[PDB]
Amino acid sequence: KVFGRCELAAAMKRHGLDNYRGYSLGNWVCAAKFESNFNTQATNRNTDGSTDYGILQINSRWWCNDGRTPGSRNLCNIPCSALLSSDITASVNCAKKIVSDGNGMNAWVAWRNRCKGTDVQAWIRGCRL
Ligand SMILES: [Cl-]
Ligand SMILES: [Cl-]
Ligand SMILES: [Cl-]
Ligand SMILES: [Cl-]
Ligand SMILES: [Cl-]
Ligand SMILES: [Cl-]
Ligand SMILES: [Cl-]
Ligand SMILES: [Cl-]
Ligand code: NA
Repeated sequence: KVFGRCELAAAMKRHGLDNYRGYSLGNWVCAAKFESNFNTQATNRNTDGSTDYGILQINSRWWCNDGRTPGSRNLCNIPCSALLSSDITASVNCAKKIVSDGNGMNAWVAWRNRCKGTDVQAWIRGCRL
């Protein structure tokens, strides 16, 4: 599923992500934009052999099981395939664990490089929320 910008903002809000760990909704929408272009089915292999999954490109090295990332963990206790669903519940619940891990949203390198410090409210501007 390819979400619309305001559609995803509303789904993220419904699943409790707005201001989660102090990160406003626009931060989450901005991160999803540059991780996946709002496509729940996005996958991207990493040089280390892990794979990133879903709207927030959650990595198999630590967070989900895909059966092919040697020495990895599954700290969200989910198959990585669950992160590709049209229903964003699994991605949101796992992102809550990731953003609580110590470095906030810097865990998402693209958030640090393309969202951090910018006018992230632009990503929810005009949306009925
Ligand atoms: Cl957009
Ligand atoms: Cl917010
Ligand atoms: Cl915002
Ligand atoms: Cl594995
Ligand atoms: Cl584990
Ligand atoms: Cl599994
Ligand atoms: Cl959803
Ligand atoms: Cl923080
Ligand atoms: Na894993």
